[PDB]
Amino acid sequence: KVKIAVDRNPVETSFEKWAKPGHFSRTLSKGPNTTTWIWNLHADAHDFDSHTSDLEEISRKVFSAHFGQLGIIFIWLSGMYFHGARFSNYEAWLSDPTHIKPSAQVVWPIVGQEILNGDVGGGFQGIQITSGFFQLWRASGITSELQLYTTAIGGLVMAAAMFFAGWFHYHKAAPKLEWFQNVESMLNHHLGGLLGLGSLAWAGHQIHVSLPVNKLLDAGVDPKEIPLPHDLLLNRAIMADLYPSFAKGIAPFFTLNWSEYSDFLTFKGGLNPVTGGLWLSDTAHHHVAIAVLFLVAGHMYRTNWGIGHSMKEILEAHRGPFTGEGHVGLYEILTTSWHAQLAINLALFGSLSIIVAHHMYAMPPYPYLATDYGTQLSLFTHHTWIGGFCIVGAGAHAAIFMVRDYDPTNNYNNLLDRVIRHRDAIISHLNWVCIFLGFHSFGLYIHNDTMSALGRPQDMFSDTAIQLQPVFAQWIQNTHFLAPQLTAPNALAATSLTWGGDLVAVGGKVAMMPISLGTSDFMVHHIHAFTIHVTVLILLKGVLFARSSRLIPDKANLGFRFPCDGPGRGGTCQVSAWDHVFLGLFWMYNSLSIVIFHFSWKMQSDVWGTVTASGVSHITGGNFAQSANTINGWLRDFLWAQSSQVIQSYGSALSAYGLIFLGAHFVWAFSLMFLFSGRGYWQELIESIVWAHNKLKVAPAIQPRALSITQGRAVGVAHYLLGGIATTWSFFLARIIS
Amino acid sequence: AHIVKIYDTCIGCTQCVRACPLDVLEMVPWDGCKASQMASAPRTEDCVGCKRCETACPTDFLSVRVYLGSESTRSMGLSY
Amino acid sequence: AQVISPVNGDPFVGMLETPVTSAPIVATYLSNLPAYRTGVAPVLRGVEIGLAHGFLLAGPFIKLGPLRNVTAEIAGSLSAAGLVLILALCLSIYGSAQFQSTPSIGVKTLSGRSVARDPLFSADGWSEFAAGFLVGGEAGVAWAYVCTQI
Amino acid sequence: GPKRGSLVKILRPESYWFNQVGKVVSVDQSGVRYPVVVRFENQNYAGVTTNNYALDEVVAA
Amino acid sequence: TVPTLNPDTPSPIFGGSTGGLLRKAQTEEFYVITWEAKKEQIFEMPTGGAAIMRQGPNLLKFGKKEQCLALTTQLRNKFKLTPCFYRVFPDGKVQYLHPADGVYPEKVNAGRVGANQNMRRIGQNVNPIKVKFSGRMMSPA
Amino acid sequence: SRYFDLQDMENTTGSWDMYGVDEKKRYPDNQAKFFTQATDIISRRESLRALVALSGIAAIVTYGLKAKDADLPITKGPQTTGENGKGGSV
Amino acid sequence: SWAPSVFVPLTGLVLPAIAMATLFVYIEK
Amino acid sequence: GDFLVHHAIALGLHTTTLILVKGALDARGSKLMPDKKDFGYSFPCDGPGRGGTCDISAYDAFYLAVFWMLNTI
Amino acid sequence: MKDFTTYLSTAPVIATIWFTFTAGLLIEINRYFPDPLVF
Ligand SMILES: CC1=C(C/C=C(\C)CCC[C@H](C)CCC[C@H](C)CCCC(C)C)C(=O)c2ccccc2C1=O
Ligand code: SF4
Ligand code: SF4
Repeated sequence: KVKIAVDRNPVETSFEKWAKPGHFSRTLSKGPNTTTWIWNLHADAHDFDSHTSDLEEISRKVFSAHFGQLGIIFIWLSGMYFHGARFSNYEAWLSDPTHIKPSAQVVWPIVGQEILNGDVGGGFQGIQITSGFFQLWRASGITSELQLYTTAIGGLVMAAAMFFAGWFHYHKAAPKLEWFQNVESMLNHHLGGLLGLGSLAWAGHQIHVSLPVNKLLDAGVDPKEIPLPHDLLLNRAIMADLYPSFAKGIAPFFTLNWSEYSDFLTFKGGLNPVTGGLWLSDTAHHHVAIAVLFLVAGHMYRTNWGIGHSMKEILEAHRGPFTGEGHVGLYEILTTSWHAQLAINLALFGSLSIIVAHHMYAMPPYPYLATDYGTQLSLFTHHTWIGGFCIVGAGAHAAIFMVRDYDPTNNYNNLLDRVIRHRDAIISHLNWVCIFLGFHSFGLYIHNDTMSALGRPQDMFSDTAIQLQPVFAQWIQNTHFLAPQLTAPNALAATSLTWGGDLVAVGGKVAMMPISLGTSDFMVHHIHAFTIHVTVLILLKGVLFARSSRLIPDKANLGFRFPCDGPGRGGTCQVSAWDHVFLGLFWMYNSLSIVIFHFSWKMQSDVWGTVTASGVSHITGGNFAQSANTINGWLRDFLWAQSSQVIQSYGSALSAYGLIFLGAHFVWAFSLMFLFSGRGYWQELIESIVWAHNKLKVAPAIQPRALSITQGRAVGVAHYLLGGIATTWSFFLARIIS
Repeated sequence: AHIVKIYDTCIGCTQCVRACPLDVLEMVPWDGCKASQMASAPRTEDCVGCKRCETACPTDFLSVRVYLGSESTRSMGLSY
Repeated sequence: AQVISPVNGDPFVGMLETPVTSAPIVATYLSNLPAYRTGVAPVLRGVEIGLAHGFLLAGPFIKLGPLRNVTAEIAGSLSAAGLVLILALCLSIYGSAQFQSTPSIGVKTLSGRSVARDPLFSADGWSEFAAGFLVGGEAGVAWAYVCTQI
Repeated sequence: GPKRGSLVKILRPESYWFNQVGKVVSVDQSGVRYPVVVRFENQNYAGVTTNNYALDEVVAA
Repeated sequence: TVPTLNPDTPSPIFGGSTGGLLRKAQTEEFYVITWEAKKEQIFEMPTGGAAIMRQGPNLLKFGKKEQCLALTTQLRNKFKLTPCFYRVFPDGKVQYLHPADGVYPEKVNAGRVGANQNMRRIGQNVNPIKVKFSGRMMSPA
Repeated sequence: SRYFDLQDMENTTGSWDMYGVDEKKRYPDNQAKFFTQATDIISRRESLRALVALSGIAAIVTYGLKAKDADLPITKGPQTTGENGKGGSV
Repeated sequence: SWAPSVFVPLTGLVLPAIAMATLFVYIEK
Repeated sequence: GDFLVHHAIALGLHTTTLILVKGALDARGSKLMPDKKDFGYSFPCDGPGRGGTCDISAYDAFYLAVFWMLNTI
Repeated sequence: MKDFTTYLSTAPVIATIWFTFTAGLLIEINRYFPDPLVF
């Protein structure tokens, strides 16, 4: 009987616990003796599982926490709109896209910062944005700032509502464990209402607002002169005139004469030649189909009527010879452990954000997106990152489940058991495959560097000398361009020009063109696949042995987060699952960093540039295929040559990127102090300094203590990532903008 | 193997025996302390040197000390 | 019935007997190979193993080498004859350290009866293998360039 | 031994509270060596607020 | 009082894991654990895996004494049982280990004289110039 | 159904020869005689460190010292006139 | 070309070959 | 430009000497570890207990001091 | 509100209500007295 279950007024709402830091744990509530206290209370702030054993209280905490998050995000979205309304060039940008640089930030005039307000066009002085909002706005049919203001105020209200919601569903009406466990209902409602009705109603916006307004703009008519989007609704005469099938109304819909809607619901593909973005008509039909798919999909699982599948039944059904009892027991786990769910969800979200980057790379869905190289590089790099992080996080929490929630006695599961029983083979094989991959990828580059140094170019791995052709990839590319003829007849052009031909260009710039694949590409992909396999090695090893190993059989009792178990057994540094996540972050950074470098060099050399007399001049003149085969080529043709614009960014609008360039190196290097050292030194240092304080009667009551080993590692990895990422960030953006 | 010693500052709170993963220490009667008992290390050939014992000691300064010494197959935590 | 089971009855031994490891076949093929045979003297095993690698090393140093674009197979010939002679140093030096007093193997069979111990591991054992790896290797190398060349 | 609750300086050099002040909790009247049980306001590294000391390793000041 | 006899009794249910024995058990010293489990209830394999206990006498096979004292403390704390455990050698000999004198080491038992027990404060150690020209260390004086 | 026996000291730990079948010689009468006699003088281990090392150096010092363009591009040498340096040098 | 044809490959291989050989036997035995 | 760099070098000097001198004087004993002299010049640590004792030995002090050598010169 | 004010007098809150003050002060003084290398 799936039903609404709630506790009434479980927690009073006075500031009695605000004024008591570390209320949430009996340990911290006692107060600080040492400075370590300060760290601990922030470390364990959101760690609800260690606070209480009650799954109810945890469950109430988690989403109210999520209502708070959503409030924050709305406020963030509110921000962008408002600035896009108040402090921007958008209207100027809604009249000559080609010759205005998108800007939605102004600096105040003090302290020389004025120079950051650069010559961005439309008679406006400011910071060029690379978020890609201006194109979203054109895609949504936004024409005037007023509209942006109104959207902003709405987001602020929504922020208020989400904050209210979060206080409410903890302090007045907190749902019961039973509630949260209605997985079938949750799944159905999220699939059908959220995604389904979401893309359906959106598709409503697209068919009634986006499509018409876009055609008039692409026609060239002044945006001020364009009819307002409500008058499109009440005067369909304008819609009839733009697409004829509106004359027949919703009659063709009910009568199944859908072919009459071929005016605005297309399958053409390729790019809109006047704008370098996907057809909005393709997108409208995309969302229409997707809405139906999700809507019917969201009616799979059993709720308050006999009809529908039960998750536990499907799970208990699915067993075979090699696995024994199979999926049995998994439902119960995945209805009692937030960690396990978090682990799943982070892996697939993360994977999703990376596929989003690519698919946005290959199929620019917004107007004048493709030709704003700054925006395109920013978005692909960004989304590639957040994915990166989320995937490592999936590994982290998987291990946390493995240590804190796994209990075979109470909640048995055999798939898991069988995995545990042969972990050694898995990890050893991953080890092997990784050494393989490392040698046969890096080794190729070292081989090339050596042959190139020894004067033997004919012996190199390159299109000229050695051929390592991506035959499969070329096949699939072959199949993709020929598909509109044979296997997808109703489709006019290809999904993407990076498979097909037809080089489409806007404003003298290349929007998209066929991407050639040679030996250099063979190289970098196998480097990737190496990096991913190593990251998986570290993280999987971390999760599978989180509980026990040959060295430390009782690791499970010691925790998820802990430094070591001493210098015994020869020495046991970095045994914990946390330490695996630790090292996993570095390799992830490594992998992701070569990807975006791959992306940037690839794009500037083989794709992007200007279009002259029946011909193309690329930004870096197709050096990739010949230069990216050696380490020296990256060192010189990518790093050294490209860093030019960042290193001389001084005295300009882009100088902030030079400052951040240096600052990010600083902070990166600064991490190494924490990573390379240990708190034994620091604590003795602190002993001497404390002496000095006491000598002058200026010693603190909160006894000054060096960071824990774990915190040293966390600070280390954090500053390492922030430094690295911020440096690449200042690099690309100054580079691609200039 | 590693050397493990117990000094006379021992209170005999027994945490160091109860903490050990390889059973090196034991409690013996004595005449020095309020608890009438003291810690002892008769099995140091099985000592790994992981220093849980030390971490467990309440005395100031610690009344167990582990001096990492000549290393043998057991002290190196080997199962292979 | 479970496809995968404990190791020869014992479930507390570091292994899992899959249809990959233990089966009607695999237990018959691996015993057919030179090294795993128990009853044979230590001379003939090393030759049957040693020869084989002389052909696995032979193909390689012909077509990928520096003189691949030309003395291409004379080049590839004695280079396969080399990893042979180094293995012989590796296997003679491997032997020099290990065996001081008597052999050391899992004495019994799967049936469990105390079968005679193999000379695979002994003082006079690895010598005739190290010899087999040489005479097999050096001669076995020659026949990948009496057939591809001469 | 010292009177209960008296402020006492530590003179054992290997202590975390060496040359520092503590209060006497109870001096055990027996044949024990370290009878003077002292408690301090500030903990050591090992999360301990209290220790045992001998009669020559305290000075009431 | 007498140390345990070393009989043949059946090990508890287990599909098998890779974490278990290797070459060390064959040519070095492996380890054996003994206890009387009341009912059939599941336990954590310290070398990885789920395994069901059987009623009556149960014995396990491990290659390190940590894998015993991780399990024993997991058998002693959770189920509240009491296991004995001892070594094995590859010529067929045994070394009785735990509990060595029937009593577990944490609570006091007569007839266990003190070993490696220094009878001074640690700061009353001599400086390591006064232990050169020897094979001695800093604590044993 | 008990894997715990002090008298059975080999079955206990699991030292089972996994695929070590005790079958007869499938190897031929004429051919096994060809390759016993042929590989019996090189048999001894002391003779290998005398043969393989010194005759192996005699294999490197033969095909190593034997000096023209025919086989390698260094004994070939410089076949063009010297290039001009940075500080007006030869 | 007389001297360095001999002394380079002997110092390159034949010195480390018997050094790695005779130092291995010193370690293990 | 000469002015700044010499003070950078002075930073180099004083800090490296801080590591080395501190390592020398606390080689014998500290409040965290009064009996350090019983262990000697290189040791991994003294365990994870009472806070954690990584890179506690004078050995490790010199190790840390090398990095500043390198940076300074 | 005895409780609410104790929270406002918490370390992280005071720091921020202190730094926005001594930041403004220094931005402010750099406005009406712009670009100093003396005084
Ligand atoms: C330097 C260093 C320290 C010592 C560094 C410390 C303790 C960092 C924290 C210092 C900051 C500055 C203290 C925070 C002070 C508060 C923010 C309040 C300041 C008051 C106002 C100015 C705001 C370690 O603890 C450590 C641990 C493990 C490995 C490496 C290292 C390491 O390298
Ligand atoms: S811990 Fe320190 S005190 Fe408690 S027993 Fe072991 S030694 Fe005596
Ligand atoms: S972490 Fe610091 S303490 Fe724990 S072991 Fe490694 S070094 Fe010794």
